[PDB]
Amino acid sequence: MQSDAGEFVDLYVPRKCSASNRIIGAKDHASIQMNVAEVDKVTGRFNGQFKTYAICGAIRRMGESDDSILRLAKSDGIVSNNF
Amino acid sequence: SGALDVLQMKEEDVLKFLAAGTHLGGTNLDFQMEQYIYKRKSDGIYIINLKRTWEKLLLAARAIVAIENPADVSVISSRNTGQRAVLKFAAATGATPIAGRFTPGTFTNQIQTAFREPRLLVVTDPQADHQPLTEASYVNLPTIALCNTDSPLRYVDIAIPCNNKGAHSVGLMWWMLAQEVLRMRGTISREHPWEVMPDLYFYRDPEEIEKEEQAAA
Amino acid sequence: GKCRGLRTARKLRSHRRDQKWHDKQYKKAHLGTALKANPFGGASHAKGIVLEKVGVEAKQPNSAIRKCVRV
Amino acid sequence: VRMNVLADALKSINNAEKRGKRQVLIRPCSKVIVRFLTVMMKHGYIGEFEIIDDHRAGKIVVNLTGRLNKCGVISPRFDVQLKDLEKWQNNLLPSRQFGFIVLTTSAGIMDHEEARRKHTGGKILGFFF
Amino acid sequence: TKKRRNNGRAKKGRGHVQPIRCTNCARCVPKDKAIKKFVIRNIVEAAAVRDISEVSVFDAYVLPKLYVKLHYCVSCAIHSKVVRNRSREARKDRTPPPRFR
Amino acid sequence: KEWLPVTKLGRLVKDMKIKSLEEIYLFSLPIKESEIIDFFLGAALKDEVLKIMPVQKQTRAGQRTRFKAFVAIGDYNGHVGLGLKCSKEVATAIRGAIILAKLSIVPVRRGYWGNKIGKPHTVPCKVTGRCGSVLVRLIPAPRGTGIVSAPVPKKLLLMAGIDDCYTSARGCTATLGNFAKATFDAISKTYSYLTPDLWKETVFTKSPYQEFTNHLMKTHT
Amino acid sequence: GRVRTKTVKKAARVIIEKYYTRLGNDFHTNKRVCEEIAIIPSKKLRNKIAGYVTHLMKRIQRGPVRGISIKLQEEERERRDNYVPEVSALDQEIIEVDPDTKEMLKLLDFGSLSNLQVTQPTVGMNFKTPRG
RNA sequence: GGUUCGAAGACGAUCAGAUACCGUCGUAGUUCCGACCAUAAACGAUGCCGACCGGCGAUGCGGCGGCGUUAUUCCCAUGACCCGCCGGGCAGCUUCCGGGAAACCAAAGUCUUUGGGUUCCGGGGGGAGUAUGGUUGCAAAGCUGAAACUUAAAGGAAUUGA
Ligand SMILES: [Mg+2]
Ligand SMILES: [Zn+2]
Repeated sequence: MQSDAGEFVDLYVPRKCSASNRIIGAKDHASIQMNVAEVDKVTGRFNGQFKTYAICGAIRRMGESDDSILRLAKSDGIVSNNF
Repeated sequence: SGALDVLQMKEEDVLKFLAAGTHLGGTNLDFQMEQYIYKRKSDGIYIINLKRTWEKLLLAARAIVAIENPADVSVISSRNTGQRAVLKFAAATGATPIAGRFTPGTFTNQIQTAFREPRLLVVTDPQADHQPLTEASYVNLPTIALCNTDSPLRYVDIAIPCNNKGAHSVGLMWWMLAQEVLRMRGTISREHPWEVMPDLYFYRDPEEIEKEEQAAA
Repeated sequence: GKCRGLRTARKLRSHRRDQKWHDKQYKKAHLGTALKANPFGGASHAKGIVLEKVGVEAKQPNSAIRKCVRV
Repeated sequence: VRMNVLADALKSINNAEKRGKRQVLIRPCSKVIVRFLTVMMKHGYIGEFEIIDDHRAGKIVVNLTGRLNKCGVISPRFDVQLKDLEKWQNNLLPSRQFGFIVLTTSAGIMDHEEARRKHTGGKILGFFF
Repeated sequence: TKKRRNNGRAKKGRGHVQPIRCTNCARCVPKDKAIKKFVIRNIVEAAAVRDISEVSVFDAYVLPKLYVKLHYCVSCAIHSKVVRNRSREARKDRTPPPRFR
Repeated sequence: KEWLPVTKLGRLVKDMKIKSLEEIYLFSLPIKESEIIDFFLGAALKDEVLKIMPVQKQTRAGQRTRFKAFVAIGDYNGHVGLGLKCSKEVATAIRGAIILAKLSIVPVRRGYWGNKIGKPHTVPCKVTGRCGSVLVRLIPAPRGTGIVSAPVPKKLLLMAGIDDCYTSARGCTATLGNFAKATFDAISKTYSYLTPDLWKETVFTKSPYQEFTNHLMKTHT
Repeated sequence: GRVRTKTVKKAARVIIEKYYTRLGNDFHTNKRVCEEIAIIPSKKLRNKIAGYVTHLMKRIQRGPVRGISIKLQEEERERRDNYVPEVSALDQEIIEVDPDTKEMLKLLDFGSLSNLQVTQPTVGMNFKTPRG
């Protein structure tokens, strides 16, 4: 987003929905920022690190927030691939 | 949820689900809840897949553990069935319970007495608790729901496919979320089975209360 | 337009030409009838002889006599 | 009847992209559609696609990335001379930074910026931004 | 402005339905436009039954009924209060009124 | 004049832990306090009343006139807000309209016409905004063109800090309730438009409630 | 014609909400505690509020009175008829487990339990309601 | 050919009047056969062909798979129910698909991010579907169809009143 010289000029960079790959508008109030906790392999206990996801307003009220969160988690290997 | 033998579904937990009757969905089926259903019976009731119940329940447990301050998780049930279970969950974890009649504008109205401002919503039945979901449209607020086969997944981000109708089923599903949150946190051990009996969560209707008030007397 | 074919030019041209008569101001300027009916005959001004004076009464709310002249 | 096949194919992609679908099956596969989609891929608006042979007109399954605002067609195929490619790319495309007019020339099917460089005018197919 | 979806009538995919004479007037209304009503009535009203239950020659002769199907035009139906005007919302309710007793 | 915060992020702002409107706009937080906008963009925010409009409702004993004031606010460096408000006095109609205009300000995105030298002066691409019948379109123009538009979009785009813009309006624009709402929706869409610059995959920062969680547990109930 | 107004009901509900610790089932005891805790300028309104307090709190004891919910305190008050069950209502023996559910468990590894009795299936698919 | 009904008619009422509504009769007509007529709120007030874009439960015709009930007792095999699937068709309910001035619409969507093909047709309200010519018809009348003049509004959906 930079000029001829190479100076990043726009006053901020908006987030993009993990499911749809739309940019989450400055006032898309039905957009979520959901942290799914990362668990230690040997104990099964919380580490203090998380696998964060963003989703757009249209996707949520479409009713595809459930399957999209699921598929992102199953891609990361949080949910078992077998499922 | 998976790739781990520690978070794996135990032979103890299966008998608890079958005894409560959480594997049994409704007669009618939603189009976005097909992936959580094994098969339809002769009698025409849908059998919910208990692995896919467990995978989503652990995903929900993870999402609740990642929230740091435990008192900006609002737990909700408007009907009779959940009112005990959410208060038990609330006291046991530190989550803030809204039991019976969610007044419209607790997240939207600044001037209200009960102007709450949570970071995660856990809901018993989207059809009954439709107002907290429709209101969590106005605030950037992820939603968890005890969704039945009949449930619409509009404004629901992780739907745990269960029976949310039966009084035993609601009680246990709240109990296993309450326990997995505490285990993952590192408060209870996976070595020992949990102190609390799941009947501490169940809804005793006045009829059962009066019959037992004569029984024990 | 509607008919978009690459050899659809006489259709478009002829159609617009037919439909421009249904325009009021076009047909007014392009028929002879208006410039026959115009007293001045398509002129800026016109000279005439005064033959009587007239008091033309106004319409509703405006009540007055507008002092015109027959020419 | 089905007069234009590229018109159907681009409306199918456009409808699927708006609805937020992750891949779309555009049916009556043709040399012009494939050569259109290769150009669209080389700039990186679509993903990798897989063309499915039944012993007929084939099918195409296009893996969609959510970075495609519009993919349209111009019918009829107007004969764009090189100097007039300015007034075309002026009134079709959003800005002078991004977006492409793909037009079928002597050399082959290629975007306005390539055709301007190669010094060739030709018949317009469509646009994608 | 469009008031009904089904233009006050239960014709969808015909073109023509033969008309009927109203039972109050003799006004020609189409067969499906008309407000139809089926009155199944005892011949003897309410108290007459008791007097004819005693002054009958026979033993538990279940005295007959009177079956009359009535077609009303919309004006005759509204005037006789067989139907009434309704709210914009309530207009769409097609479930007939409960007849519990 | 003591502003005690009612909202959770009204607390984090007054405690000087969030130090930009970009922290808010990035995480799409609803701004319910009128004082957060007066905190950050307090200096350069300038009001202009677009119109006062008397709207009536019929009763059996006379009409009941109440006044509706349209207010466009914004620093001339990439924020506009348009607020409307009805009241029995024109004074409290303006006062409420100003407050609502502050509540609902958006960041505008600015780009270049062709060559990418200096600071961004025009709209990054062709954007259209609709309200009722009115359709306002904003097109990028070369440098030092000025704003080729009607007075109403001109003054909104002036306050937005866009210098160069060709415009084209259709519908019943005589209604300047819908005109300016159409312009504001057109302006507001510039940051919710995916150009090939916003292609680089996003890296996720902590939301300010997760960031300053431990502070908000002790600071207030 | 004895319908109590908003001022009676609201203020009585607020006093039950806060001071549930002292209020009782006797009228004259809670009349005195109400006079002590609350500044009510007239004596008639004092008796009206105290009268409502010792009618709501005579029904809190019964069951799920709506307009108030002191959750910890009302639930600890529901923890006065203590039914702590000794055997879990779930922890049972032989379970009737649907020949369809047999496979559902068998597609998980645990298709082999002691207390999974498979009841014969309901022949005749007549689970629907007539459209008459 | 003329049973019923019934424009014009004839009277009887009603009313200030009633050439009307109400009543009693009643001619052309209402019916059939053979020749004309070519218009209707001839309506979904919504051209036809093709593609894509949500959900749900019924319904009519055809096909396919499936526990079981029932009729042919002798049941193979046919019908009647029962539970799903596929393709056309008349519709329905639902929704922030999306559109629209709104009412409302899975099309009236896929439209300033504007182009799949093609026929007909509208350009403020009146004058006016009027005059005039031409044409079809036995006639009634149909199709084509202006101008001078006049006027700042007529109008569409929705809101609050009365
Ligand atoms: Mg007809
Ligand atoms: Zn009638």
